[PDB]
Amino acid sequence: VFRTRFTETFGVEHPIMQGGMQWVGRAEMAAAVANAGGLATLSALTQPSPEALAAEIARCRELTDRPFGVNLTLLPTQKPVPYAEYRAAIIEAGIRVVETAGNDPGEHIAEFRRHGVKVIHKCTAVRHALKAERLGVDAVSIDGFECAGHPGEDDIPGLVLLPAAANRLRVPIIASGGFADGRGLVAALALGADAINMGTRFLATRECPIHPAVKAAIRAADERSTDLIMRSLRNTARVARNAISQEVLAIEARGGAGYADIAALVSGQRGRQVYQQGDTDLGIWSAGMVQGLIDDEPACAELLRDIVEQARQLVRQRLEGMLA
Ligand SMILES: Cc1cc2nc3c(=O)[nH]c(=O)nc-3n(C[C@H](O)[C@H](O)[C@H](O)COP(=O)(O)O)c2cc1C
Repeated sequence: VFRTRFTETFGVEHPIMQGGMQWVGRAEMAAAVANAGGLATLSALTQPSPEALAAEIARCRELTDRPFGVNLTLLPTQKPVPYAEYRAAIIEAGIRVVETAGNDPGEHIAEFRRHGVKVIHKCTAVRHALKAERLGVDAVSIDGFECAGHPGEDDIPGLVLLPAAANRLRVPIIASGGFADGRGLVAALALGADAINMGTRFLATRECPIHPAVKAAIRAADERSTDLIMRSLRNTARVARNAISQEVLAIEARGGAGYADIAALVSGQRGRQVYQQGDTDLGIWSAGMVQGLIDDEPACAELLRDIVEQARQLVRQRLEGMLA
């Protein structure tokens, strides 16, 4: 339906991407998005070891014959993280595209390029995207203030950040954060982007391998139900509002709050159970404010189909109509 710099550069049918999703980005999710015509990703760090990632990549290929990428998120944890070995695993497996995210991606980006692996780098500010462009990325994913996950500390929504980035970048641009339907796609394209990336919208799909109660919570939540935790630590993260996030905010509000004071609460182990058990209060889990626009649970195939079909109709019906 839509042909853009994104679809041509990455060889996918639709200008829609399913980026990094810790715990969630498993074979089932990626295959579904890949089979749906979009650019999918397996979460590298969701797999406990490089070897596990190799096994997951093979498992995903059993569910889809279409190409898919891998997300390599650069966690700030000072704990043993064999990124190099993970990269090696991703490369050896023949992955053609990788989505990097986090701080100082230089080292990894360069390596992937040396082996013919295209790199999409997700960043939260124009200055970061430029630095990445100078590093040689194939595309930049501009993540706005609306996004689930880490939006950085500038607090600039996509409506402004996107055109500000388009004003300076040359490589393809992927709008990320706050998108869920065709209206968002057109808006993103009009603002200078060539595709949209979504996370929360994919949680609310049939194939997303998470407990049904989590999918139900996204559907019930309005746009005002997310919290920004760890702002006082300059490690801001937008997560689903729950007893846990509210607690960490109370701790930060008290003053003199260190990571060790909340570590147990923001535990990834504790957060991974939300998805497997369905206990939305067990721990911290990522969700964007765009949840307020979501209230259904389609199969990925129809979702992507409907988004581009909705977008096309907005152009030829609504927009062209106003010009007629
Ligand atoms: C459950 C969940 C887990 C996520 N995990 C990661 C991750 O590990 N690394 C990363 O770079 N982004 C991660 N993200 C962010 C998404 O890739 C994307 O940038 C963001 O969801 C866009 O905002 P949206 O939720 O409004 O679509 C996650 C998002 C969700 C909803």
